[PDB]
Amino acid sequence: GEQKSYLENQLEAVAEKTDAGYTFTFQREKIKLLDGLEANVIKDINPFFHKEIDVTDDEVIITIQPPSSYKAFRFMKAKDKKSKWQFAYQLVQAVQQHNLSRLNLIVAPENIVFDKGLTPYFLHYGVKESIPPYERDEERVWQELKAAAALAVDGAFAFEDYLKFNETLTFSAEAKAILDAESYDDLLELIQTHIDELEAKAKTYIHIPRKKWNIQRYIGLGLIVLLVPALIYSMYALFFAQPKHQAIVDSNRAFLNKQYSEVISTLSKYDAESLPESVQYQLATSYVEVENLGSAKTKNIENNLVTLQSDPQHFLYWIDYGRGEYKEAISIGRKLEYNDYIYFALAKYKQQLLSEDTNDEDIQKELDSVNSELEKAQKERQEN
Amino acid sequence: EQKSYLENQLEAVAEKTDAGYTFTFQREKIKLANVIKDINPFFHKEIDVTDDEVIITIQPPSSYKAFRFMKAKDKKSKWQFAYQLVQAVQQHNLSRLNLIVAPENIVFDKGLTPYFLHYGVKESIPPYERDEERVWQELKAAAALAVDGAFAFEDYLKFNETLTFSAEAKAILDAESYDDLLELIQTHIDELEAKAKTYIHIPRKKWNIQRYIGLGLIVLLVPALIYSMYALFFAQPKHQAIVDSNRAFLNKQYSEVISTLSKYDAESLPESVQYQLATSYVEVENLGSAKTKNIENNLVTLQSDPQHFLYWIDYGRGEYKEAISIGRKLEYNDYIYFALAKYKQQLLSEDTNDEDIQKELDSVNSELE
Repeated sequence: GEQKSYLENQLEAVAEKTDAGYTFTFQREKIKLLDGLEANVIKDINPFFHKEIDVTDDEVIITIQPPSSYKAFRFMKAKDKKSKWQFAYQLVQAVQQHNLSRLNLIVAPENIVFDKGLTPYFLHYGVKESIPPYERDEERVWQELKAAAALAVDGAFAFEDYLKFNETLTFSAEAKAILDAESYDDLLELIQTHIDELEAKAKTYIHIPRKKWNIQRYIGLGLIVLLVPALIYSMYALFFAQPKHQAIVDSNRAFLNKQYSEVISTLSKYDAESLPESVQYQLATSYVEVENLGSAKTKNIENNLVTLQSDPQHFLYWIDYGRGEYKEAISIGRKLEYNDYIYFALAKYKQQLLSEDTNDEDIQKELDSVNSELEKAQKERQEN
Repeated sequence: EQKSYLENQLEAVAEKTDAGYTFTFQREKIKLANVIKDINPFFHKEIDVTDDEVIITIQPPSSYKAFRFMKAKDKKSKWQFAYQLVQAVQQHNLSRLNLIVAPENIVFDKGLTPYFLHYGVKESIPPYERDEERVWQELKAAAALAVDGAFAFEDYLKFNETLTFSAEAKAILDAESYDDLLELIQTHIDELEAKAKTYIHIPRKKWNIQRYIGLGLIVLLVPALIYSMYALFFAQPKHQAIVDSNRAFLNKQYSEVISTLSKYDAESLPESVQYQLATSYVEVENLGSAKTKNIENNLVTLQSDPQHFLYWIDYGRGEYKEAISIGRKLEYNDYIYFALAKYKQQLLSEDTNDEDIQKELDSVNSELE
C-alpha cells in the first residue's frame, strides 16, 4: 500500500529523497517545454540550491539539493512553540512575498525545508503552462498555506485534515484561528500576537541551571530543619529554663533569710521532682516551718528526718503534704515504712475527703479506707 | 559634532519621523532612483527632489522594529538574527543597488528577519559603487554588536589589535568567509540549545518570594543559634554551678563553694551567691573564732552592702590591689590595713630590687601606728 502524498497527487509526480537531493520526476506527456530553456527559470529562486533538470523521451526529473544544514518540514514538530510561531510567520511571508511571474507555488509540507534561522524554502516550483502547477491558484495556495501553518504550529492532525476536511473535524483553538484567517495581514497579525505573548511571558521567567537550583533548595530545606529545633530550644531556654534558674536563685536567697513562706511561693509552679535535691530540702523544711507544728516537733523533723543528707523521699513527703496532696504523701509514707508519716497524712486526708460531698461514691470508699487505718493504729500505739 | 557611521559614509542626515525613516542628501551629491522601490515593495518608499536636497523616506510596517531593540532579547534570538543578517547580505543580488550594513539602517520583523532601509544606487546615491570588503567588515561588526553588545558598532568595525574583545565577538569578527560565519553561528545556536536542556524555568515572582523567605530564615536562624549556644554552653553550666555552690554552702563545705564558682567573676554572680562566696572565703581564711564571728554577723551578712562581698572575694582570690580600693570606698580602716598587709607579703619573696614594694610597705606601716 504505497499511499502517495499531497504533493505527489497534485503534480502527478514521484517525490523521493536521494543522496543527490530531492527528486521530482514527472511524465514527459504532462511537461510542456515550448522554449529552448528547458525550465531554466526554476534556478532563479534559490541559486544556493543545486538545481538540475533531466529531460528524457518519457520522463522529466527535477533534482533540488539545498544546503546540508537545511532540514525537512517534519523536523519542526519537535521544536518549541516560540519556534513554531516564528516558522509560521516566515512561511506566510515567503508565500506573500513570492513575485516571480513564471513560477507558481505549491505550499505542501513535502515541499518545504528550513534553515537554522527557521526560514522556510520551497523545493519544487511550477512553471507557467509548463510544469505543474501550470497556472497560479491563489485560492489553492491560500488554503495550502493555512494548513501548513496549522500543521507546523498545532501538529495534532495531518496536513490533509487541516486542508480538506475542515468543516467536519473538531480542531484545536490555535489551529482553528489559523485556518479561519480571512487575509494575509489577518493571519500575520494572529501569528504576531502569539509571538508577542510568548516573548512577554518568557521575560517574567528566570533560567537557573538545575544543579544550582537544586543545591539552593537543599540549602533552604536544611535551614528549615535547623531552625525548628533552634527556635523550640530558644523558647524553652527563654520561657522555662531561665525563669527556673532565677526561681532557684530567689528561693535559695529567701531560704537563707528564714523566709520559708517566700521559698514556697517562688517554687510553687514547679514540681518537686523537677527541682534539684538541695532545693527539695529547702522547700521541704520551708513547708515544715510553715506547717507551724510544735517547737519540739519541728526540731525533731529538721534534724532527724528532713536533713541535707537524708532520703529525698522525705522532701517529697513534706512538699506533697504542704501542697494539700495527701493521697500522694500517704504513698510516700508507706514506701519509707514510717508509721508517723502515714498516720499524720491520713488525718489530713480524712478532712480533705470530708470537705467533698457525701454523694460521690468514690469519696465515700476512700474515706472508709482512711478511717479503718486510724482506728487500727490508735489501739496499737496505746498498748506497745 | 560627530554624526553616526551611516551619516558619515553617505554624507546624509538620518532621522526617524512619524512618516518614516528619513535619509536626506544634498542635491549636488545625487546624480540622476525608482530602482530603490524593487527590494522591499511592502515598505512605502518616497523620493523628494528639492532645489538643493534629496529626501528618501522609507516606511516599513509598524510591527518592524529598529536594530536597538535586539539588545533586550535573549541570546538565542540574537544568534538567529545574526544568522539571517549574514544571509540577507549574502543573498543580495540586485546589481544597481548597493548595501550599507549599518545598525541605524536595519529593522527586523516578528520572525527576527533583518531588512535594510536605505540602498545605494549605482553611480547615483551613496554608496555609489559596490565595496565587498567594506560590506564584509560592516556585516561582522553588526553581527558582533547584535550578539555581544559590550561595545559600539565603530569599535567592532575598527578591525584593530587594540581592543580586548569577547570570545564570541572575536569569533564573529575573525570569520574568513560567509559559510565560515554561518556555520559559526549555527554551532553557537546548537550549543545554546544543549545548555538550555540543563536548565529549569521558574517564574521570577515565585523565585523572588522564596529568596526573601530563605533570607528571612537566615536572619531568624543566626539569633536562634547564637542564643541556643549561650543557653547550652554558658547559661546552663552557670545554673548548675549556682545549684552546686548553694548546696555546698548549706553543708558548710566552704572550700567546695570556692572551687565551684572559681571560673566566674564576682560581679556576674547574684548578690545572694556573692554573700555565700564571701563567707566561704572568710571561713577558708581561717581567722580567729571570734574574728570570724564578727565578720559573718556584722560585715558579711545577707542584708549588707554587696561591696563587702566583693572585698572578701578579691582578698580570697589574691587580688589585693583591687580589695584595697574597695576597703577605701567603704571607709573601713580594718579592710584597708588587713589587705595592705597581705599585699606586702605578696610583694615580699620576689626580688631585692622592688622600690615600688618598699614604698607601699612604708604607706601601710604609717597608718597602723
